[PDB]
Amino acid sequence: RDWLPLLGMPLMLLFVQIIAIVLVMPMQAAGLVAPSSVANPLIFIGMLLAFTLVLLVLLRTGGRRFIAAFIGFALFMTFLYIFGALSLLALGPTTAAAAGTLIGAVAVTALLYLYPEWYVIDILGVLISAGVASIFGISLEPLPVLVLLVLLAVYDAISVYRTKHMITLAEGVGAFVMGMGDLIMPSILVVSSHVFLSAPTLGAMVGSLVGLAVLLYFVNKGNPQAGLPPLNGGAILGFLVGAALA
Amino acid sequence: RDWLPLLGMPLMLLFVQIIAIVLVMPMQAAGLVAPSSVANPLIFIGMLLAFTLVLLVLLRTGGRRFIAAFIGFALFMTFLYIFGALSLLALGPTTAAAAGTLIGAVAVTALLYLYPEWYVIDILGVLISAGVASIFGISLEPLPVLVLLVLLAVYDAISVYRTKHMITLAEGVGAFVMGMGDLIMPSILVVSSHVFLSAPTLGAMVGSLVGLAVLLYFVNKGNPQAGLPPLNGGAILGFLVGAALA
Amino acid sequence: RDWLPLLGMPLMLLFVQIIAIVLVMPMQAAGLVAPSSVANPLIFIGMLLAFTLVLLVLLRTGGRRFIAAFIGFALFMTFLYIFGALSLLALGPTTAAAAGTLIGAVAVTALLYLYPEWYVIDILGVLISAGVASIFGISLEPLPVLVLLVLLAVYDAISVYRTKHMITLAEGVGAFVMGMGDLIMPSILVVSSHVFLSAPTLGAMVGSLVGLAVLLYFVNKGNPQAGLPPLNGGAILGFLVGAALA
Amino acid sequence: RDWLPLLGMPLMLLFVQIIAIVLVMPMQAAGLVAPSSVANPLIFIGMLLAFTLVLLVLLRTGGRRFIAAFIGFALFMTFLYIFGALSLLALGPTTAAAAGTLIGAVAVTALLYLYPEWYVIDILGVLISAGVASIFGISLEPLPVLVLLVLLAVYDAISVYRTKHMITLAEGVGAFVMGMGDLIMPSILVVSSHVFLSAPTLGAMVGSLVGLAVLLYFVNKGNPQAGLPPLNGGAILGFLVGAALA
Repeated sequence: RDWLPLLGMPLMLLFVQIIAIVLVMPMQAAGLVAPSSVANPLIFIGMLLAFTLVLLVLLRTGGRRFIAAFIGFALFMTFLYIFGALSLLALGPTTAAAAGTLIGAVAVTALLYLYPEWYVIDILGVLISAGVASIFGISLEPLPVLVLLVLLAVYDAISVYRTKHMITLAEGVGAFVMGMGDLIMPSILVVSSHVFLSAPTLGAMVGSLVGLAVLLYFVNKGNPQAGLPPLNGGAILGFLVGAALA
Repeated sequence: RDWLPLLGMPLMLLFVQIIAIVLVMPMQAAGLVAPSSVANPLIFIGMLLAFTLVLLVLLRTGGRRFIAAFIGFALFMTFLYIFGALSLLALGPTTAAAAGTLIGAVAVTALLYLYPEWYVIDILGVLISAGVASIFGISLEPLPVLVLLVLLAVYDAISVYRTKHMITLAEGVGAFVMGMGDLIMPSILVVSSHVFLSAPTLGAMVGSLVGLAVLLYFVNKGNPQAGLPPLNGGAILGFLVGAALA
Repeated sequence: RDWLPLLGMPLMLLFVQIIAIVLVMPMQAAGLVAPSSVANPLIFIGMLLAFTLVLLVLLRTGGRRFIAAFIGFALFMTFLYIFGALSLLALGPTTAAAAGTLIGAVAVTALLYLYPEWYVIDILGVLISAGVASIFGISLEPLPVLVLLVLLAVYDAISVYRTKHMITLAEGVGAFVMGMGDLIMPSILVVSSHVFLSAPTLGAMVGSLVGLAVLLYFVNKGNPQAGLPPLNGGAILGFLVGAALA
Repeated sequence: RDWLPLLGMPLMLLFVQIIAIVLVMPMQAAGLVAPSSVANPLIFIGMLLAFTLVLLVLLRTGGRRFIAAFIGFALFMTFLYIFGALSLLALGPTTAAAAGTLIGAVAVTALLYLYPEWYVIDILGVLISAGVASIFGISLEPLPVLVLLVLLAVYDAISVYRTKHMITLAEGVGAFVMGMGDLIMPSILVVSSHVFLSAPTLGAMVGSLVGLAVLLYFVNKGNPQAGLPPLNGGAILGFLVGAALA
């Protein structure tokens, strides 16, 4: 039957979760985190609005190749860190591993910059996203992850309903970032729980997959929905489900 | 005379003053304030100037929702500290207390964003406004509040007169910020006094009621007036009278 | 003959200098300065680029009254320090002195802002300008001042010449800030020499007045010249003239 | 015959390299560097991206002369450091030397600002370029220079190819900065080798002349090329041969 269309996307879910664990391991090799305080999520969001405010003021100060530059900087660094925990844990601190990541990251970013085959893009998106998922997963525990997840899920539902209101009223009464970004979102808990086949939060993984099933059903009808809340709600569901076992 | 129209505003005056005294109470529970020096107003002038400068560059980074984002943030934090101290007085440091604040705050801001009954707003404004009123009122003593108040009174009469003259000459010779904001102002002295039935600065409360009496009379006639000076001039009046008594 | 018109500039020269010495006095009551280092002039120029970049990004982030607001702050600070040293020297350490200053500065700025008679302006300009003049005069010694004056006389002469050429080429081959400001300029050497009727660098004052004799001679003619260099040149002249006595 | 045209560029290569070396010797006299670590390139890249971001936020904040200002700043400081170290070696810290630098730098930037003869500019450009060349060159050793240079050549090739494609697709399918800057590029490695007639990495210099040979050939044919890669590739070539030598 109809498999391939728009179903490699949850495949990217399972994947990013996976790659986030397999990256959980090599990642403690360089410190990271940041304390399982619940103020930690707030630090997150403060710095996130900061990050966005920054990205936007780059754009409005763009930037003929300079935008493409700055984001190249950010890239090459981030890839250097991926391959960093990867190789530099694997082959260890050796000269070989360090060249391995340097050359590794130069290679990759230069590829993605040179017009790939752009299903490639789905993969590097998977890599990176898993990366981020796993670090903020190693930064602190569920209880905060839970607060953050409920938090963002309600923000999404709020703004979605809001612009929707702007749509109904307007009569008479590149997106990939937000994508893989909110793909990471509820899998920070799939990591920060295993970081707390595997754990009982295989349940969180599948509960999250079901959250996506729900979403991808709601949206594939005319007039869309929130987005996060089915995902965070569902991942929190499947996870707190992974609690009856242990 | 006439009641409910534009007398719910002084309703909001006595209110926010009241709520600001009742908030005098729980607030020392997390410290706050701030030194009874008069050097506070000019640094204050500094920091409000910074804050407005900030709010504005937020706007210029709009930001279809990023505006609403950052300001929603600032708002919700402030609500969480409201319900926070609320909790740390009632149940005190308990886990339950902190959650009480979460749910409280979520309730409040998520409500306020989802288009309520918007007599709600005058109220939420009363809440927040009472928040700031009560803090800076708990922040240090009368005399500084007094000077700061004279200072601001002169800035308003200045700018208002400035632009008014600018209208008469030009022939040939969102507002709730400044609003509930100016509703807050003379309640700090009402607070910073009970902080210094209650204080003899119940008189400042009634004096504030006389300031609004004057303002809401004159402004309610064609061709407006200064604004602040009737309010602070009058509240400081009633206050220093309530100093002349006891 | 024609004396009084457009000869008030050297008059305010003599004036701003005089008031600058009378202001040399009260100022140590609150410190200021900043070591006679030859690196300090650059601290100055950097921080002026700071002040201007600030001033410009304020303007283009303007600013309904917010411009007039912010410059109201900066102004009022400056006035409170003027009357601060004035009174706190005059009335001495007393509380009374401090009030002398608030009452003073509020009075003054409220005035200048409420459409005075704006011959006021030349005087407040004399005050303020003299103030800044003496503060930085108290910041460090001659030798650095000498170099600094040469430098600014050159920025003036270069940019003047540059845009002049841009005028000869362009055919076929608020100013009050730079005013009272560059009026302050050559009098910082008249102060920091008074620290190295009175001193023998009265000569720098009249010699500088003669630099202006040159200047105000040229201005009233078609096709200008530099500006600073006749003044700083003339003041350094009068100063190294004032070297033979002491 | 065709001498002076587009063959003065390799002469300026040899020159900037030479002046970078003859200045290499005296330069360790005030510290410099920044540890032959490879984290140096990545932080660096950060700092150039930052510096440009800053320079730009100047530019759109022009600033009729404020632009010209800040860049005048950078200029005269840097010339004062050139003639600065120049003097602090010879007569040493004495007044004669430091005055020599000031006056020197005065001469130079004041000249270079007043519309020169602009073969002058190739010369002062050679000066400055040799300066920066020798500093980051004395800043630490090769292997980092190796990594950094590989990085820069690849980014250059990336953006050139990118916008080239961007040119072929739009059918139907002030410049001296990047100049003397990447003229410096392969001469830091020519320097970080004397900091490591002369060395056997005199070869890197002719390898660089071969890189420029290649480049001034390709580009001087209709439809240009990358730029860095011939230069860095070739200088690294001649250099690594001078490693096979010893």
